[PDB]
Amino acid sequence: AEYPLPKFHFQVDWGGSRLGFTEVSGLDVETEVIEYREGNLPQYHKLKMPGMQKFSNITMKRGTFQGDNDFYKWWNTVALNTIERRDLTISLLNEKHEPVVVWKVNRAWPTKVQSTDLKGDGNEVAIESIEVAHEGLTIQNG
Amino acid sequence: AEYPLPKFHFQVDWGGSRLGFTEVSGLDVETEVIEYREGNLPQYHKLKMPGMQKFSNITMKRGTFQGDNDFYKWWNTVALNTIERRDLTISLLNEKHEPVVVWKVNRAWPTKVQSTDLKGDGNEVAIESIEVAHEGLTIQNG
Repeated sequence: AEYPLPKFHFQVDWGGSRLGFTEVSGLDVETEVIEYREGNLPQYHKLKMPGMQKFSNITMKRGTFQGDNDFYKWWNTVALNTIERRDLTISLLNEKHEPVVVWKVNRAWPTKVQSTDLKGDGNEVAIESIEVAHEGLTIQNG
Repeated sequence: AEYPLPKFHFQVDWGGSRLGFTEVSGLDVETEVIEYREGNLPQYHKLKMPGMQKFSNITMKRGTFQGDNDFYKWWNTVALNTIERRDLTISLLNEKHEPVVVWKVNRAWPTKVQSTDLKGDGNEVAIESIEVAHEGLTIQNG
């Protein structure tokens, strides 16, 4: 309550079987600026007012396990213009595992899935990524 | 020699005070073609010979200054079918501030004057234009 929070203890509800994600990025909101000026205004710069909103895609990365094929499962539910949409919840936890900051996403479906690359000299774990589109985002703190 | 001349150092004598313009275009001469063929000619295309002459109107553009109302002054000297006609001289200058190519224009009077347009978002100088009719043109080089 008095200390600033760290950024390494979180969880994601995505209607998937397993949990334990490595990276989650892309949480933004924006509004466009509209500008205006008429000829007789004594200042020689413009006036500004709000416009339309814009939201970003969300990226998630996790490690690969035997028997788990969930990213592909969700991506592959796509017909011509129909797909299975889900509600997404992201929460940041503190030392006593209590949800402190919550991000609520609306109508999210997977737009991209990327698998790992194979290197004969690579001493690292295999990681996979998913990219998701949505129609809304909301922040709740305290 | 082996090098030609550039196109950005010139002057205009027109009867007004200022002697600097930003654009001068319209310097042309032409003759019509007359065609002829009789029935028994062994070639099946026509013969060509010179006809009447034709000259073009001349356009000049310059920037706007406080206190200078000369284009309008010249245009506004028009009675029913009488107007003040002037001799026009255009010269392309050299390094020694002298003339190399001279265009002499005979019996010129202004047929059109256009002022600038006003834009609340325009970051440019205001420019005005004049269009002139004449009864002759002559070129002198060297």
